[PDB]
Amino acid sequence: KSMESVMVKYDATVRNSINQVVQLRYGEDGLAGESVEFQNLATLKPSNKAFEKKFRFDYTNERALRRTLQEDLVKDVLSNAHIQNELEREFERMREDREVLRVIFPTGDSKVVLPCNLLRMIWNAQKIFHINPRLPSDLHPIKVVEGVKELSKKLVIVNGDDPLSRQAQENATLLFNIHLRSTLCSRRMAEEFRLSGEAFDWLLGEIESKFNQAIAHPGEMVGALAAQSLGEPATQMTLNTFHYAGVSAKNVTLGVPRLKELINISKKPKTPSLTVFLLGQSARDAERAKDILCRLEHTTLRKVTANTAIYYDPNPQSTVVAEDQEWVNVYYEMPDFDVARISPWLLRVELDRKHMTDRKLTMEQIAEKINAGFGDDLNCIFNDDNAEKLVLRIRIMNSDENKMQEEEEVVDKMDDDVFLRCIESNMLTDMTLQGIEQISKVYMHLPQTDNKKKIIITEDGEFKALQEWILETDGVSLMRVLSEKDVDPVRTTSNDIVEIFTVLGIEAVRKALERELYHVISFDGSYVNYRHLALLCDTMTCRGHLMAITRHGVNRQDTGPLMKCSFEETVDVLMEA
Amino acid sequence: RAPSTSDSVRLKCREMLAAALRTGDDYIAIGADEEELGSQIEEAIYQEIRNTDMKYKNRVRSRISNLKDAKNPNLRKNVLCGNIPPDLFARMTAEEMASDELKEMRKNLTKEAIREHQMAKTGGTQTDLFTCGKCKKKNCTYTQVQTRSADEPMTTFVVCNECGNRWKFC
Amino acid sequence: MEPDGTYEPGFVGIRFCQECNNMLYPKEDKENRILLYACRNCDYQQEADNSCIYVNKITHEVDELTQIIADVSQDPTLPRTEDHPCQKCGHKEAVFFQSHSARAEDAMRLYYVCTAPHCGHRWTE
Amino acid sequence: NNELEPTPGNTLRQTFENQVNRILNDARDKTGSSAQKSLSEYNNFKSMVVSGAKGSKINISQVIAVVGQQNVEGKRIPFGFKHRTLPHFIKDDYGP
Amino acid sequence: MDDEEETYRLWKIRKTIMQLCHDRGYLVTQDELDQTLEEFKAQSGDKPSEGRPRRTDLTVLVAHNDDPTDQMFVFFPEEPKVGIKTIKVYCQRMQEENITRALIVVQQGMTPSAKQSLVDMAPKYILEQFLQQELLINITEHELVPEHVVMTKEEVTELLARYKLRENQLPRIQAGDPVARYFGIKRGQVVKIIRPSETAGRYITYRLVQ
Ligand SMILES: [Mg+2]
Ligand SMILES: [Zn+2]
Ligand SMILES: [Zn+2]
Ligand SMILES: [Zn+2]
Repeated sequence: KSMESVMVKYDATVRNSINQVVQLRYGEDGLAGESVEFQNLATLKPSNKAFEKKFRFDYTNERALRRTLQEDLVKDVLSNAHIQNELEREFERMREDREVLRVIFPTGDSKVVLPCNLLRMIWNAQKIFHINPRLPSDLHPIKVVEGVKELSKKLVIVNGDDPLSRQAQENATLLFNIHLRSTLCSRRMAEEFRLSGEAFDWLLGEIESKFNQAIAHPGEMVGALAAQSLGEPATQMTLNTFHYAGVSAKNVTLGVPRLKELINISKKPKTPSLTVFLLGQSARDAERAKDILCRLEHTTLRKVTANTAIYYDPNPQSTVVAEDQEWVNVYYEMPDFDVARISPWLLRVELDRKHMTDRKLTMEQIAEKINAGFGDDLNCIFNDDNAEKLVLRIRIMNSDENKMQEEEEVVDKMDDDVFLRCIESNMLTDMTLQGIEQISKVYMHLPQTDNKKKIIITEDGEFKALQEWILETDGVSLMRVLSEKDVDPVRTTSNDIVEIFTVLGIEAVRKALERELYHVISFDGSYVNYRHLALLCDTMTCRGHLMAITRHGVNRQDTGPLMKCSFEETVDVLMEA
Repeated sequence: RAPSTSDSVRLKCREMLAAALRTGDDYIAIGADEEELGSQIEEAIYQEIRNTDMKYKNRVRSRISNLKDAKNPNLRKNVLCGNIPPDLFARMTAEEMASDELKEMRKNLTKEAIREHQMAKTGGTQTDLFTCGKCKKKNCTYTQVQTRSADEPMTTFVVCNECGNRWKFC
Repeated sequence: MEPDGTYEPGFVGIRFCQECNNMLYPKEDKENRILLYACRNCDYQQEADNSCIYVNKITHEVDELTQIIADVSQDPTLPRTEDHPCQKCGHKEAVFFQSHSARAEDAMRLYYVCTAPHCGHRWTE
Repeated sequence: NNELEPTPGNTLRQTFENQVNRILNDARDKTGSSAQKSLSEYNNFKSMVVSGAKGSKINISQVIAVVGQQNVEGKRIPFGFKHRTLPHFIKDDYGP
Repeated sequence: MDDEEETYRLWKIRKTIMQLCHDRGYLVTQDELDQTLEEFKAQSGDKPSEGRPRRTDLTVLVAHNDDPTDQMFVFFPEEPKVGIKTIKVYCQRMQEENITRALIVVQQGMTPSAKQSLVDMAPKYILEQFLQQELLINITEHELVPEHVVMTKEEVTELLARYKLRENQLPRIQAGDPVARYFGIKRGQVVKIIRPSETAGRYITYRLVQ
């Protein structure tokens, strides 16, 4: 009911009913989903030396019969300077493309959907023409090179005699075009496929015909088609089956309940989280990670306290708790005048040494935190860190000068013990020592020895992966967690969408929402073609603000009343129209 | 030779530090000048805070209490014999200087256990059967879901976490 | 003194009023350093003994050998054990069981109850 | 004996429940792998599984080797009764 | 506070606003771009905390897009919540200096009358609002956020012509959007978004601000 109005138009930009543009060519590439197939990208080749060895057409040819193998032609072209510059013009471009392709797929995955299986077609050329895999060919490499240039011009998906249109053409076939050129390189043909010249000629004619056929048909109801294609695997597998993994996994709702949660643009996800990455020494040391985690972990004093007590002791220098007597020796000079002013009601707190250690927190920071929060009125003193018992001693002070029973004391004679309980109620529930805001008691400390992350480039050029620490957190405060020191502000991400929008802005939601949908579908194991998912997310963000697909979402769209009545609200919308 | 002060508060804090050093009379079996050393301690603290602030007083007082420890006189002896200069003493070498057995061991083993609460963390479903079709490692996971079915029957789906690769019994 | 000293200062709620039998609340005498407990509806007041009026979170009133009433031993569906020697009487036949409480907390520790009339004695392991 | 020592990311109860589940799953998988191997070439059952027609390895495991740990809501059978699953068992029996 | 960590925060928001200025096209020293916290600690003399300025004096002028429309001014107020009075005095300073555009980086909250008055002065002179937390990082470097290019009014004219569209038919972006706010782009203008792709490899889209 949301997507239905979206279709390919005859200029090929996919638009809805009110004619607004959804995409500029269908699914970002002009290609229909019926005739695309999984293919490998040779060019993501690991070591720089192996790539250079494999792809570069040799000129430092062996003085022996060197070259009369594979080709009978090179006796003709071993002397041409121009042919050497032109192939070098080809390889430097391949090496430049190679650099661009690494930026495109940071994951170092070489499996992409494309039309027209070039290995199987090339394999089909060898089969038909009956080409001996171990003989010299009559093929000319410049013919291939120029033929590939010529074939790229031939493969136009939308007209472009205009510089903007010309650019739109160049990028919209970039991935196929590097794939074409890297597979159909002069050395590839020569060292491997051994194709003859007419065989190459047929091969161009075949790639040309199947590619042109592949393009999407204007008129296709791709909006209707995409909605069912996503809809269908949602019917399949897992209502709410649990998958044991690491420490976590009381994490991220899986499957249809996650599809409903995600697609409704829920303000209150059932399990919101952020995957936080670490930097410097903190990305490889457990104890450093412990320190950053401690700053992040939203701990409240109630979590920390072993015990509380309230005591009636007007004068410390005669303490009811005889063991406390030494702090009085310790704290006689602590504002010695207002011991005549402090209330005879005493609060005592006992702290656990193991739990206090885990937060790596000090007693002075707490005294200073509570003193600063409540104010100078809340008079706090504390113990020696090396004592076997950890204690915090609390009294309550006043403003001295103004309290002389002027009228009747604007407090209405509240009991002071009772007020001390309110201090204890609030002091525990409010005080956010080291940990700031709601990420709750729940943290996870994960080693990514697991999946496909923390990988980079190296001097070898290969995608050697790192194994590093990360922090999964049940929480929402994405904004603050980014602001903290040593947390990687690049890769840190969330499964929540409302928060991603507030912090990162509408384009980031388009990416994250596609990723979250991609993630539920991969779990359930079934694969869905990328075009369909791109179209759904693009349908939802187009208005600018997120359009949950519910009556409070899509039925606010400026589409016509007669469409909107057939959705859900019916009579009310017709009345409002 | 240590600089005297004309402030009543600083002078009193000095005798309190001297009084703290006099505990157990350990200074006697060494015969050191605990009053001068205390004055150097106070001055060295003053060089960092430069104020009569609560934070200065608390830092002096926490020095005092740690010197007053009955569980570790050997710390005080170490200070009294001049193995720990006052400028050093001004700053803690441990989160409640407890070196010299007992509490350091206890604090360390506690540092073991709280670090232990992160270690393995917890991982691995655990079959280690099939070998990956990409990074050729045998550390792999399997999924078992929806039975009977119509056209996609219950199949064993195997995923290599180790590089996100996914396949079926096929 | 020593950290071995148990923590039971006297929680104490009732010692209510002696006249009208309602609840007593603390209240101050700034003149004599004394706590008093007064009924709110009458003029009766009396000094308190301990200065303690409230504590919270012993966090470990492990409750291991308390509330667990000895008649539990008659239950036929609990596992009798050949594991011998009650720690009081020279007879085996201890009945045993986990937790039995929703603070279950996470305990896996067994509790043993001797079942012959000579004890009723209970003990953890 | 209270000597199990909890795993760094669970409570003592959760570690036990994880650990027995790991062993009982490990047990089914070993006997399951054992029957598929012990079978010959003529077993029509192997012909239906192998072609990819119907069923699966785990199906073979269940008819011949051993059915394994039943489940509900992602964990072992609940204590429907007070500290028991059926009246037939002793109280607090955490065995298989 | 009264702690060195605060300096790091002041340093870090200084780094982000300089990158932002740079990305709007304004001329800035690369040495300023590279300026680290330890360099800053001497180069501005963030003193020892307590003393003077680490703000009012941190206040900086920037003046460089390649097209000389002359300076932009960036101000860091002191108080946690800024009132219309301080904004007015600031306004007097910018007017007397005859500034072209002002960016205001506030400590915590915002007076609603101040935002309103900030709204109402807009047709006369133009004026931006950032909360400091949003500047503690640089969102443009996040792994999800694509390359945004503001288009010049003429290039948009060419865009509508070559596709034969109307501005209304385009995809839209909020004016109050964090990336829209980051460029400080005003309503009615179009932003060109460049994305990585799993099929074309590169996909170009446009968004109207509204
Ligand atoms: Mg069927
Ligand atoms: Zn693998
Ligand atoms: Zn009474
Ligand atoms: Zn007995």
